[PDB]
Amino acid sequence: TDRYSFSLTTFSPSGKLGQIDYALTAVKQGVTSLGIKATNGVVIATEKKSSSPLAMSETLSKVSLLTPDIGAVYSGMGPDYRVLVDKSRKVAHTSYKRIYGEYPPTKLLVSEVAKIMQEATQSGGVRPFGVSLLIAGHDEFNGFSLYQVDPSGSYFPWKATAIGKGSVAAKTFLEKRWNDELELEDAIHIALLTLKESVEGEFNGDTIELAIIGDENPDLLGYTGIPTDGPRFRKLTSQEINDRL
Amino acid sequence: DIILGIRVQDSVILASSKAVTGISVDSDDKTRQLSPHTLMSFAGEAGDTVQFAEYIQANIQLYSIREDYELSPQAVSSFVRQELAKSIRSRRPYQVNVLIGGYDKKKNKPELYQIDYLGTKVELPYGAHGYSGFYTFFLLDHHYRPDMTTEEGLDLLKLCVQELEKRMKGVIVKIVDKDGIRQVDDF
Amino acid sequence: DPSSINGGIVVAMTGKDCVAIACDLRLGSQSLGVSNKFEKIFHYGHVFLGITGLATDVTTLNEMFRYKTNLYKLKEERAIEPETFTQLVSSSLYERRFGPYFVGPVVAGINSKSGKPFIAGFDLIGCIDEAKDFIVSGTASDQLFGMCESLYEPNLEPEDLFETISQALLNAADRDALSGWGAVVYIIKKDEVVKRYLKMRQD
Amino acid sequence: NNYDGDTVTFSPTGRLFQVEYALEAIKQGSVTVGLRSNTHAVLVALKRNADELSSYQKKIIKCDEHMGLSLAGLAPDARVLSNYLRQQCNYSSLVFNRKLAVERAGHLLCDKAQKNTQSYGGRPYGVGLLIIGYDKSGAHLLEFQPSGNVTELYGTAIGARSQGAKTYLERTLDTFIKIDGNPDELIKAGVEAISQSLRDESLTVDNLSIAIVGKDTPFTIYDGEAVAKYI
Amino acid sequence: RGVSTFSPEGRLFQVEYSLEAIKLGSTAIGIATKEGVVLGVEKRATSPLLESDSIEKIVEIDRHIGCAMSGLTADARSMIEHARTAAVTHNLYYDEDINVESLTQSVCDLALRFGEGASGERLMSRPFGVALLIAGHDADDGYQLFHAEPSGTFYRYNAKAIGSGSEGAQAELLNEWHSSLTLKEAELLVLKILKQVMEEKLDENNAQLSCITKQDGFKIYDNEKTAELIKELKEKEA
Amino acid sequence: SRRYDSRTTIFSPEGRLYQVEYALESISHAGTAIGIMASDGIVLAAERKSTLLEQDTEKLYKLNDKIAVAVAGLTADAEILINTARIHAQNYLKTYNEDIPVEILVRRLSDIKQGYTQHGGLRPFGVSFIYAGYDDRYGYQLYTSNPSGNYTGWKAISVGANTSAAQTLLQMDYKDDMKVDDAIELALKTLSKTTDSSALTYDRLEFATIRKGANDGEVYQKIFKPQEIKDILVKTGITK
Amino acid sequence: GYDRALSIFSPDGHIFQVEYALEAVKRGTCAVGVKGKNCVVLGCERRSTLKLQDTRITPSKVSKIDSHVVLSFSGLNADSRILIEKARVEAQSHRLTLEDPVTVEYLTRYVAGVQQRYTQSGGVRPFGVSTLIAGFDPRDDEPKLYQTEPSGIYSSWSAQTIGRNSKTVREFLEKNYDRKEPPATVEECVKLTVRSLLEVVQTGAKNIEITVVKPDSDIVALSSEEINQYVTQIEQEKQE
Amino acid sequence: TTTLAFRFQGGIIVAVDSRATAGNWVASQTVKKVIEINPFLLGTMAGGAADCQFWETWLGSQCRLHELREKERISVAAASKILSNLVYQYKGAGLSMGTMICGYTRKEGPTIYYVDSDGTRLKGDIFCVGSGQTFAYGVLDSNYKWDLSVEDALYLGKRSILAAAHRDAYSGGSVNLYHVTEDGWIYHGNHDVGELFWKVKEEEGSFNNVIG
Amino acid sequence: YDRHITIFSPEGRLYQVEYAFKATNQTNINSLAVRGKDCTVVISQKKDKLLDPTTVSYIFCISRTIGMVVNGPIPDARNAALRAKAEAAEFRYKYGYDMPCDVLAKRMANLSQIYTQRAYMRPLGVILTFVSVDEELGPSIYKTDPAGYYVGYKATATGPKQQEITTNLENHFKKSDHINEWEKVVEFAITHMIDALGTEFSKNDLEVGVATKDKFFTLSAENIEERL
Repeated sequence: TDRYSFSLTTFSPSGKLGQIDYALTAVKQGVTSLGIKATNGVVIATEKKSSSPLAMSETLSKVSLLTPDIGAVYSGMGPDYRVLVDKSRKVAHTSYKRIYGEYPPTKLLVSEVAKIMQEATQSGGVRPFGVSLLIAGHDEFNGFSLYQVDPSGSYFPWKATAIGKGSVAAKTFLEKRWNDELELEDAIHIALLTLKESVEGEFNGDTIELAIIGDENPDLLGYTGIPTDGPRFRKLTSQEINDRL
Repeated sequence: DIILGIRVQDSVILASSKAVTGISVDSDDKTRQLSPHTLMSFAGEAGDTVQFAEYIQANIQLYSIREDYELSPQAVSSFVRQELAKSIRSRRPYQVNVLIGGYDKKKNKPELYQIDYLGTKVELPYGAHGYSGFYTFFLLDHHYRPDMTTEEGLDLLKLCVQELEKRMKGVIVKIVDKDGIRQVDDF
Repeated sequence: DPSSINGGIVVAMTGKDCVAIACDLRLGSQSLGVSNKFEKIFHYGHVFLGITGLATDVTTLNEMFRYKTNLYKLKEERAIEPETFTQLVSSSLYERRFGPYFVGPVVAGINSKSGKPFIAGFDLIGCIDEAKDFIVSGTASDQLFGMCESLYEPNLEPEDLFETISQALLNAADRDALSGWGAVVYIIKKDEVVKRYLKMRQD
Repeated sequence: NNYDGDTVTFSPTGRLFQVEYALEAIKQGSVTVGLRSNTHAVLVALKRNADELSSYQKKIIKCDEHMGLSLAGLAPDARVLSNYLRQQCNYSSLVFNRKLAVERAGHLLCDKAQKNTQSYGGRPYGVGLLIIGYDKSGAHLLEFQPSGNVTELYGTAIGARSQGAKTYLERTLDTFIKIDGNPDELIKAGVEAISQSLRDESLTVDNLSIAIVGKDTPFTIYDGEAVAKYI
Repeated sequence: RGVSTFSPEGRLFQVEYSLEAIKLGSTAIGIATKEGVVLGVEKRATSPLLESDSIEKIVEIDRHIGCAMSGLTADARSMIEHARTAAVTHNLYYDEDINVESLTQSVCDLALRFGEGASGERLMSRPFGVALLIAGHDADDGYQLFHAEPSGTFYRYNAKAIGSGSEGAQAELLNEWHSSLTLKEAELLVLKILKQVMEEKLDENNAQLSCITKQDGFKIYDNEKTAELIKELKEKEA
Repeated sequence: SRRYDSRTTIFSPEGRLYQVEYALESISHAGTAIGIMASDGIVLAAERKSTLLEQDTEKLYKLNDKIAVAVAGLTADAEILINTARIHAQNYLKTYNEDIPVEILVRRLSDIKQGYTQHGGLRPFGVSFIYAGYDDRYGYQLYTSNPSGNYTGWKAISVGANTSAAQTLLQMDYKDDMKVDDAIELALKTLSKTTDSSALTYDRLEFATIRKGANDGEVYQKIFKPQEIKDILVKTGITK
Repeated sequence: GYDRALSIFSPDGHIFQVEYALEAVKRGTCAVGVKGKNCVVLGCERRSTLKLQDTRITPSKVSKIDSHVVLSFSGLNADSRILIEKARVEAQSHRLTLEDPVTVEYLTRYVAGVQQRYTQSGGVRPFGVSTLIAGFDPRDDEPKLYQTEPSGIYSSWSAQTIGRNSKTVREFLEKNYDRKEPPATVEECVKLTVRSLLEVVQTGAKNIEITVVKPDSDIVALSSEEINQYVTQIEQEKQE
Repeated sequence: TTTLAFRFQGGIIVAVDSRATAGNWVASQTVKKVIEINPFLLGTMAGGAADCQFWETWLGSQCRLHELREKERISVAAASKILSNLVYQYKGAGLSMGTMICGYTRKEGPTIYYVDSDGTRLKGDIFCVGSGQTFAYGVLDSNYKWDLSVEDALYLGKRSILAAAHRDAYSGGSVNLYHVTEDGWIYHGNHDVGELFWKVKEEEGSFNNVIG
Repeated sequence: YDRHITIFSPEGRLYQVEYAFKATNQTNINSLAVRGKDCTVVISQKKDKLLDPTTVSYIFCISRTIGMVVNGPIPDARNAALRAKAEAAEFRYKYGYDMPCDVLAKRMANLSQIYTQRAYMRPLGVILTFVSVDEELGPSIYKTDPAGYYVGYKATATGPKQQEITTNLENHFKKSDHINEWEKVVEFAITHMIDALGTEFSKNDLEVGVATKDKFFTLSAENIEERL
């Protein structure tokens, strides 16, 4: 039945892949999300919009733990991001941890996600993913890292960046406030200030999602006994966000 | 099955028994010229040996045509070892043992390799397959010198062949050197 | 038994801030010595691996692990550490749970970041044995156990560790018909590796 | 017309145009007539040739000792369907020691034809068939169209200008119904019926083919001099 | 519109287009007598540097069966391979020569394989663009000549012409064939009609002849014999 | 689904492949890459397309210990092909116990590219590669490969936005007896002259060299850090 | 998988993809082959590309399929490489199975069969290549030349050109090549090939390649100096 | 079973017996142990009769197809290669086949290839296969020459088969003779072993231990 | 065009998904789901003398604890119901405990997203409301749409006249989450629907599905009349 064995993404006479550009437009119509890299952590932030006032917005999370030390956020189409997160977790387990016994570094996992996203722009009968991803992580041999992945599978490392509707203004603001000496608290404060500009509705702990890649958290590790056994990734509760506001 | 090889300072000498196993009257040659400077001799189960040798020869000739270049004896030996190691795990493994003689033109030196049906490759100054070693190794250990010339290697091989004939007819003797591969007719 | 066809033995011991790995050199078919220059020890960066068993399986595993370590270095932009290479060896062996390689691999190294010597051994299906003192493998494993449980001391300088491991290897190999036609020892520090060939009775 | 590209497209009125084009292919074929009584069944076929130096195209195919058919339209499609019918009859005989009923073979042809008009990548067959047989229920004649429709009739005709033969058969129904035990009379009735569809040609020993099956008669084909006495 | 589309008149587009392609090929003529069957083709050399001995429009299917082709002659090689395999396999399975009609039916079944096969795939993406004249002899039907087309339909002919000049050659064949023709008369008639339909002057290099007899089997004449036949035709005509 | 098929692998009435030409036009809008081969080494220099964010940790890649590539076009397709090339080099090493010659790997990649052009219904790879390698057959080798599947060997080559101007500049001021430092200077001068920007700063460049020595054995591959690029720019005379 | 019918019939009975592949062959560089009394000469034209091209590592457009058989082409280079690889594999397989090297006609027929299969199979496009295959049959002293086309037709020919302005070269060959007395020595055949090539290639003698095939597997590619000597002799004899 | 074939200046001589046994009971004495592959090639039978018959008939089909494709007579080496490759594809399945393929071509001359079900393929001059091969081979070695005339060669083959049939219980019945030349193989008849024994004993004076 | 299959428009939209959303309103029936802190209640607005009324229903029992209500055409509704039943049974077999409502909703939403991304698959023009009383989360309402989007709700309404019901629910919640009362919650939902739409819903004009701690069931017409 399925006869779509041919690519739906082709080169235009001008040399432009139209479907990838349209996916980028869909991303640019999405809500703002940001990432800021500090000397001792990384902050990833996004706005939480509710489709209906009767919907429990807590049941939907735009920031997802990929590995205990790697998390992600998106701008664009939600379901595509959900499926991509599931695939990324599975690839992290089946490609690295089951071979070496350790979770992969941030860069290699980003490369796997980029491979998955690229395959959707050349395989037959498939629409490219309409999302852009910000991935924040920490690994032993490279420290803290932040990456951006596009619908075409291109990824870049960023000291700080933003994606979504208010991308240009947030990028200018973050450029004006970078000094190569920030700490995690300073980065969180800068992220909150930058988000306050791009949010039109109420700006509180129920409309913002924040996550951090910081230090190991022995409290979020439900067992004791192994000295070498930490989940650096941590999601801030709404109460903590309200306190910081 | 007599398969023997001696590597001397400038060349490699291979000797293979000119006998088969019935009733017929012929002068079997158990060697294949893999390349102008690489020769292979084989022994083992009938049928498998010729098929494996021809397969290897065809692949090496194809590579030589494709690249317009001659593989070194080391690369040829590694390829043959890989083929045998793959075969030992297959449904119908090859029961073939091989000696590979060559003259590396880049390093300008003779090389001798011994591989068995399992896939065990060893580089040796002299080697044998079958029962030739059990009756030849005393003489090879006593008389071998790495700096022997072609004539001295031929004399040592003649003594080894006579020792083999004592406890049994004839052998085919091949020489690989800088000028390529030749067959000895005065032996 | 394929594991007892070619013969051979490998030992590994830990020093103060050093490690040592030694192997025999014999390669024989059943009882005829074929080669006295068959080394069972290889290295991929600063991690060392010694394999006993079928010679074909030894060569095949060496080539496969060289392949995997080269690809790991290309992707990670850094050399692999002994602790991760141990997991890689275990997974590679368990991927052949039913058609297993008949091998006796032993891993020895020094962690670049920590400086702590590391040592481990494996069975043919990838079960990991971590030891703080020593690891043995080969046809003379019982003789090696007897030598090591008596000669080993918890902290030795590399000069003393060399003598200890060499004597253990030689005296265990002289009681094994299928082992011993030469012997090699590796002494491994943070910034230097020394290889020594021992003199032996041959027969 | 944008709805005639393939067989999986309905028209706004609900028509399958590829099927109608296959029917048109049938309507341009040579006329064939089928007839039956309570004891025998007969096929009469008018052949056609490319030119004088050419032979005439065969139109009657034997399926089994008790069953056969005549074709009008695309001959290779008739060959495909005839091979399928032969296989089915052989299967019935081999597995059940049983002679396949004519109605069941019509059902099988209907099912095989239906699958070619609903899926992409395949065209409907381009031939109509008249099938005669004798089984435990007596003599049977069936008409098959490539839309999948199969009908059981006393007599019929298909092909170009078959309407005159059909009218003749409809007028003389009660006559040929009761021609029992006299195969020659039934064959002559069929020949007279097929004579109604001729305009600028006459029946000869080169362009006329006849087939008959019956209570004691296996499916037999007459052509050439064997039909000279029926002209 | 796929490759299996019916026209509103009830025909398949690709088959008709392949027939149009066949109409562009060089001319081949077959004549059947009671002393054997004669096949003849014209060798349409594009350039004077083209060695005409390399043009092979007449091939042997079996000792008693030969063939000639017209149209896209590259497509004919697969069908020739199929026919040779069918004949040899029949000889293996039954220890007898295959009938000419059975071989022709097998070739037509193969030609059908751009759609559903005669026994129930799509091994080809398009129909063949070449038509075949199959000549043969068998103990059941004597000497036979068949014309096979990419539509899966074959006919038997006393004489047939295919290629670019098929219409005029066939018109000549209608007025010149009779059941008492001898083999030499058939050869001369084939040469005469070829000379009539060809734009170039007939000689031993622009055309070739072949014959099938029960005794000697299929054979292709050498250039010397054809040259002698052409000289005989010229002398007899003038 | 026949309507939605674009038929990416068909000829034009002029005998051209539309998708290959369009991919070449797409590549002609990417950052410039230049390869120069001297008598004792190879220089690869690529121009980034930039902000004030993370740079030390996109255009230069390593295949094995002796072969490196410069990429012009889509980065993810290039990564796919680079992973395949790395696997191929490791397979050759495993089979023959020798390092793979550069030409064999280049030809394998070119065949992979050509396959997408001939069969299947998928778009071609919009990537051009500049290969720099060393082998015992010919020594130092420089190659280029395009989406058409054709590969060529060059003494000096450029691929990208300003190939015409860069090639015209490189045709002069190139000699067969140049050294590695002269090649570095020539590559930097060509990049500066062809750049459509105010200045040629260190944060918009990638540099790599393949030579002999430098705390290594026979052949050493050096991928320049941003500080090394800045020092080289100061030394040559750009001072930007 | 992808199995669309790319090559189909047009209402006038033409297959457009094959014709467009022929146009692609027309766009390719010009190749020529001539038969001698006891040798076959294959000449090729090098494209007037940049002067930074490295002649050592670029393909030479004339590939030895076997020690006694060579093939040149005109059209797309990568498709030609695919055909060359298939021909080499088939030659080795035949030598294995029948204990004899292939004849020239057998290899030509195999290549033409591959091309025809691509013209008739679904989901692929036809090769945009035409080929010239030259050699000597084993133990035979008869020169053999053959030409193959994208449709799958092959023929022998005594002298033939393909690619670009092949009509002018073919007219020159028809005027100058005598069937009764073909050139006797190798030198005369090489001179005829070079003079035929000079009718379209006026960009100098650097862009001309000559290969000589002689029985008992004697295949020699002439150096640029010898071709320059031939060209200078022809130019000197042109006027006086 | 006894089969033999040898080459000489006149071509090839092939001589076989005709007895088949199923234990102690003689199933047949009229077995044809020479396969007529084609009018230019002959193949002997040993081991499994069905395998030899089936695969040598298949070999004849393959040689015919080769001659159709290449327009030349196939080489004996090529036909033996085809058969050996085919049987090697089946190695381990349980085929039993030891055969001699005999032919005469312009390029090769007279040629004999022994092909076994184990993949063996040997070019040879004299072959003797079967349970009675020892006696026949002794006769052939004692009396073989290259310059033997056709009559002498045929008589030598018959005498070797007779010597084998006298001593070997599972050998005998009758002797089938064949001569292979350039233009094809010529059948020289079937000779009953019982009458041949008495005729040879009278003419030569041999078998003095047998009372006649 | 881009408006026939699921590919991006130049504005980044997917027209087939929007058209499936339009198709979800082919039946002029509204449904309402509320929570009661110990149960979940869903009510639908089923609207010919020849039909058998007992066979007309848009409320399905996916498992022992999970109930579903569909807005859209009944064929796609039954497709989704069969798929959900199979998924729940497979989950229980593979993992040894009952499938929760939110995980089933996520799985169905993933299938819908697959439809929106693959060309040969068309989206199902339905909106799915799953209700249960989860053993870890209490009363639960979750909803999925043709775009692959799913969320949990305190209460929800679906249909053409859903704005009025949503506004009434929001006003009730602002007055004040959940309903603090299963029969009382059913009567509350009936009264809410009556006030939002109008008229007097007879026993034949509605169908009620109730999910309690260990069960999900559907009330008969007699029970609905008893509520009235």
